[PDB]
Formats: sequence, structure tokens, C-alpha cells
Amino acid sequence: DDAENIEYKVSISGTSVELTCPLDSDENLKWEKNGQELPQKHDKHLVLQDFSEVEDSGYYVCYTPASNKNTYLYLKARVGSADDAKKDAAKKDDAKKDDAKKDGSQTNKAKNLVQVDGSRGDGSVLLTCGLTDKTIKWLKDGSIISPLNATKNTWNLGNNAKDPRGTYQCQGAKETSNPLQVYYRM
Repeated sequence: DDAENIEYKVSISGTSVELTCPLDSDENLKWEKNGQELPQKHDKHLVLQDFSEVEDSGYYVCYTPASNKNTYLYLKARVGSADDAKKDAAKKDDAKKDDAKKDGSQTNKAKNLVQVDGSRGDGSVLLTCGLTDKTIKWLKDGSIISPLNATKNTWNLGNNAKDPRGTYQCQGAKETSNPLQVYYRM
């Protein structure tokens, strides 16, 4: 109802990575990284000083005691010598409460079923979804987006080097996943 309701926001600052969680910084807020979890993180924005894709290639999450519902985001990037360019400016658009949510909409069951590809030999990224479903569909910003190479449980994102970058939601036969934040090297 109240507070922000946007997706995770990533921003690299001086070889550091600053992520923004959609949950106020409570005195019990925690973060997670793929398999390991970062405790004592009572901050809304998680910082990653000296980012390393090799040691930091997976997903991320944020949740609080009162908030047992969190979304799994994909964090994968690289930094070096504070590749500080000019990441500034940030307009303000309309974004206060969305539709379909207060009607007991399905959006809880989501541990780690979705997967994505990146190193397929050529360097192509294939986002997989459906969750063991024989049927899978992907949507972008609330609009369906089909591929030009079929949807064999995967999604055509492009050359990991510079292609995958954005949120993508999927819908399986009886299992629909939330907008996956695929943040790859830019």
C-alpha cells in the first residue's frame, strides 16, 4: 500500500555496486546472495564495494520480519578502477500502487526454480522459466514478448556481453514467476 513499490535498483559507484531493495530498512532487514546470506544488513540499499562477477555471479533478495515476501533478482556485473563514467540524472514518473495485488493474487511461492543461461559456448543468454512446466510464456513490462527462435523453456536475451538487461516475468502452465531482474555486464 505505502512506501515504494518498484523493482531492485542497481548502480555502480566507484568500483562499488549499490542495490536498492523495495523494503524500508528495518532493525531486522536481511539480504541474500545466491546461496550465501548477508546478515547484519539493516539497510534498504545493499552496497557491494569492489564487485567481482566471478565471486558474485547469482541472484539477490531482500526481506524483513514483518515482510516474508521477497523477490529474487539476478545480479551479475563487473567493475574496475572505479569505472566512474557519469551515472547521474533521474527523473520522477508516476508509480504509486499497481493493479492486481489486494485481491489475494498469487505471488508467494518462489524459492529457486527459475534459471538463466549465459555461457552456452558462443556467449548467448537463455532465460529459462515455467518451473518444470510443459508450457512457458514470458512478458515484458506487462506486455507479452515472443522470440524468433522458439521458446524451448528458454528466452532469447542476447550476447551476455551486451544484451540481457531488464525485468522479465514468466507464466507457466500452473506456475507463474515474477519479473526476473537480469542484470548482465554492460
